[PDB]
Amino acid sequence: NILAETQNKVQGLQEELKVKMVEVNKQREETDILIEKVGKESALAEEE
Amino acid sequence: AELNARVNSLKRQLEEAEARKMIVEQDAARCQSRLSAAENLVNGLAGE
Amino acid sequence: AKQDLVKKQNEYAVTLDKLESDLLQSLSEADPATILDNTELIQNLDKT
Amino acid sequence: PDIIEKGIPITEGIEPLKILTTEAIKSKWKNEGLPADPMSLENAAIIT
Repeated sequence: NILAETQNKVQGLQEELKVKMVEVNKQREETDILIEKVGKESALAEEE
Repeated sequence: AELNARVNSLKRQLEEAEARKMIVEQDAARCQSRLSAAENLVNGLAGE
Repeated sequence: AKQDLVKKQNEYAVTLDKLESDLLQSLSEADPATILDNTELIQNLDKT
Repeated sequence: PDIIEKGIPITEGIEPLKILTTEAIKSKWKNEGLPADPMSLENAAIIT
């Protein structure tokens, strides 16, 4: 009865932690691609 | 002089975008380490 | 071998009975914010 | 046999040796000059 309660608290703190981690990865991956695109544009402008 | 100033501003924005990424990456690595530690505790308390 | 096994079977039963009680007091006493990254609870689940 | 017919929920394979006294206490009696023959263990489980 104690395990079941603590396990339910943990699982929730697991799931919310995993959802945040996934959201942060996706946001990271997007900001990489945009930074790389801006980096190419900046290199072309530097050549000009 | 205008082009040089634009190039410098873009280079600064990239270095900022790279630094922000590295913080988002290390925050993600911590959030994944917590997610794994939670998955360990799920497997821990579920098994029990 | 049989008489060494019987002492070990009795020995291990006492150590598991001790570890069982040290999960019940440890989970209940520790807070849900401490439980996630607590060192003692990760160790007990590995040993059990 | 008559207990299996009456459907009294006996544990399958029990004999008086195991069901009255433990394996630890049989090993204690081996040290006090009780021979390992059924009749002496049986007799010893009875006096207890």
